[PDB]
Amino acid sequence: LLLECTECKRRNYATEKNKRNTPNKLELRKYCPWCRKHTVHREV
Amino acid sequence: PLDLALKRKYYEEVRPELIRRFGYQNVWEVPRLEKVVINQGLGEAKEDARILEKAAQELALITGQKPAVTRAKKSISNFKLRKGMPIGLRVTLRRDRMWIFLEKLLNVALPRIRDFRGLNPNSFDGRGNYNLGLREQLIFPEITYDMVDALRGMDIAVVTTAETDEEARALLELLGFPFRK
Amino acid sequence: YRLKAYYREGEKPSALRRAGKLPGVMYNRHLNRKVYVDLVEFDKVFRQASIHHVIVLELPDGQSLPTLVRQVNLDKRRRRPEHVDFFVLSDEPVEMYVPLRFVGTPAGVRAGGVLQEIHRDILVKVSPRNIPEFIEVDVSGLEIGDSLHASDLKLPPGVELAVSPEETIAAVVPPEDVEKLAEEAAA
Amino acid sequence: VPARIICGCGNVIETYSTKPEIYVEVCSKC
Amino acid sequence: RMKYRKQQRGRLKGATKGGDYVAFGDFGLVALEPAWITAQQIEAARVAMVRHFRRGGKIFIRIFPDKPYTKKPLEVRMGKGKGNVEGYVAVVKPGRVMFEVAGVTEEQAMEALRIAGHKLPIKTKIVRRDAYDE
Amino acid sequence: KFRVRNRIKRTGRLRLSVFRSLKHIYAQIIDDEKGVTLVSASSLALKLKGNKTEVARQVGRALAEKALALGIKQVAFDRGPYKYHGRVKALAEGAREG
Amino acid sequence: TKNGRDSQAKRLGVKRYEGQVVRAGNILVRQRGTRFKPGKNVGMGRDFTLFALVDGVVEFQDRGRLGRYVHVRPLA
RNA sequence: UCCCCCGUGCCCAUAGCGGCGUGGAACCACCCGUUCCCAUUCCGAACACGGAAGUGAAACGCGCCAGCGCCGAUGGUACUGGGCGGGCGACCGCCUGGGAGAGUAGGUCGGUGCGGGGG
RNA sequence: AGAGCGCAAGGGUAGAAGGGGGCCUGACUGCGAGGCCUGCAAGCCGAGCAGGGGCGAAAGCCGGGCCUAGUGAACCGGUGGU
Repeated sequence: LLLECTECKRRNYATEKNKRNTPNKLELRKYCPWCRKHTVHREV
Repeated sequence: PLDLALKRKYYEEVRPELIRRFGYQNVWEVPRLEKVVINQGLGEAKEDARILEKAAQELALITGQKPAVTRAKKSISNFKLRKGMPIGLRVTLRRDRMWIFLEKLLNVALPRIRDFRGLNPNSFDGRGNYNLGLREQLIFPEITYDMVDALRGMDIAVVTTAETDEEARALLELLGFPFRK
Repeated sequence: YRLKAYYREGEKPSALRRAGKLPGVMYNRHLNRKVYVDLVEFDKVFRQASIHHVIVLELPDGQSLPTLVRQVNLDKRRRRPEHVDFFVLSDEPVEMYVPLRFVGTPAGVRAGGVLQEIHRDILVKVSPRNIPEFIEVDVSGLEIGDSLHASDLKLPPGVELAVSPEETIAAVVPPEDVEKLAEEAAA
Repeated sequence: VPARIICGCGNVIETYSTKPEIYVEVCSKC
Repeated sequence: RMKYRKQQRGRLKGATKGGDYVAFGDFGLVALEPAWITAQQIEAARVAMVRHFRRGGKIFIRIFPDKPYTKKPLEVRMGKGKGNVEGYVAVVKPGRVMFEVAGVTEEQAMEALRIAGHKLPIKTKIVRRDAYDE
Repeated sequence: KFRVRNRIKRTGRLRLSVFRSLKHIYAQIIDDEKGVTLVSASSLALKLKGNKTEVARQVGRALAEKALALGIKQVAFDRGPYKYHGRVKALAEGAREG
Repeated sequence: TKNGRDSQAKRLGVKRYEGQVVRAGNILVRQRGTRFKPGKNVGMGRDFTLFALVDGVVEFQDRGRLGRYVHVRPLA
């Protein structure tokens, strides 16, 4: 699948890849947004 | 528990009799029991892990030790196995773990086996090791009757500081090991 | 078998051949030297003797040496030797090949077969004193399909072998014929 | 706890494992 | 046989390793010319020799044809030969032993091999055993 | 099992070959690139008591006094077969007390 | 006649022979697996590309069982 | 300067496999134990901790040993930069200069740097 | 080391790149020394710096997977933000 994670409390993004079927229902991994430094992200 | 009736059988009865049949030079040559490694190769209860728990914990009653599991390697499609679902209940005991279990064995386990003429003395593989299998495992002291829902059997394992099995045949027996001769 | 030995040095390899003088070498633990022996003389000496009988080598020094033909390199394309080796002996135990003789006819050939001799010589570890010209092998009771291994030979005094005592000396084989040809090119 | 093996043929053995109420039936002494 | 499929032509370079020493039997037969001996060629010899001395001696085929001789079906250029018409061949280079005989006196193993050579393309040369071993 | 003794070598300089016996505890500041050890503070090759870790603590500061007296700093620790823990970590203790 | 294919040759091998001045961090050897390795001032990356970590001369050492390494000795 | 042991580098089998043998004063190993740190898919086997008593058997250190592996000439050749002559071709031969593998002779159960203990 | 290392092959590899477990997500942002390859375009390798982190006692290691296929100039359009 084609995926791009978004930032909480904001709207940052990054390149990524989903897999759907296989163990990939939830997706909340950490990153390094621009506005400030370091927060959590999502799926869709 | 560094004291039990079969621990000193070796110490004060079997050790000096082992120097008589061979005569060594160093005290650390006399063949020494020191490594029993029981195993349960039940591919039978492969599908459900439900019976697996009842077999291991039940195994803990006789072994008296925390039991672990061995995973399989290849892929026996012919009896339906792939990665590592297969199960073998392994539990290695040393020190006085074995000395308390082997006491329930030669004095309480073997005799109460259905028609037991004697052990099979062909089971010496060459090195100072020895092996044997069984069916009904309820031939054990703690295991009762209204607790067994299947007669799943096992096969044990014994190590010794013995090079030649002719030394093994003299060590095990002296500790109270009943063979068929 | 004696043979006049000659000393070679810088002389080009091939040019010696254009003299009928086959180049060669003698050597051992205590020696190394280039040589060259006449081909005709060599030939007559070698044929009869080969790598079993010992061949003495007379140098322009009045020297007699107890050499053995460790190896001999031949020129593929019209069997003819290019180079010879000579192993100088002393009187310490040494390995070499010894000839073979098979007396009488087996219960094979006498009935109808063919003697398939695998070796004509066996490897032995022996001193220059003892150099048996042949090792008897009573191949009388060798039925078709049987064979005599290295573990049963007429080993003379103080002559221990050098190859595996399980290695086979020879075998009695089935005679191939026309009666087979109907079944051979058939199925 | 030092178990208690009470089989039909005397031979009351004392060893080490759970519940010292091991009613054995014809052990090694028979 | 196993190997795998069709192989390349190659070149009959010199005589280098193509050459031997009689290893089995009394007499011997060896090649003077380089060439591509076929299967049915060797067969043509195998038979003849045995048809000479029925209930005679044992024959040894020292060479062996493991080179896929290729060919094309009467047309032109698409793809490489399905070949295998003649079958599989042996690279035979001058000095190479090809047929060993035994259990047969001179006049036997002499008129046996010679015949073979006449079912054979190249030129041949029967051999005794001299003494040249190794 | 000398995988650990491997990587450290490519790192930097001034190693610390910590080797602990059964009651003893050696240690070596060995400058690779030639095979030459400088200070090698011993334990039961020295004169110390017999309490392993207790003796292991002291076998660290004994290096510090011979470390700055030859001018060393690089802490480049080598952990051979032994896993970072006791008689092998109280090896760092005093050797990192200062 | 499915047989007319091949792979764009990747042009591998060594690229800086022993005794040769190499600038700060240029390439030395592009290899398949581990025919070579790092060495004094010689890092490498994903494809197994040996290069320099400094300037200096390239040199080839041979350590039998241990394999073959290629390092640089600098001058400063 | 010299000998033993310990740690650790260097060449990468001429170091290795196997055999016999010798060491417990020092040193190393085993070992006593699992209270502590700490550990096992289960087990103090490995990892780990506290320590005397016992030993050299194992592990190891050191020799002797050639049966295996390994190493392996000289000579000759094959092949061959380069030059040139013969034949229909498959090919062949000479000059110049280079020159393997294979095998033979035979070699080996090795060498040394720094640091530390010890007479 | 004839296994394994997702899949063809190859080189490679146990002195780990293979197998299990713990904690984690550097399948980072901002640049890029110097080269590999190369007609162009393109592909490729990467020391190191800054910020902010991750596993580790530390040394350190991390800009996805042992590596080499798993792909598409540009134009024209889709959604988000500054």
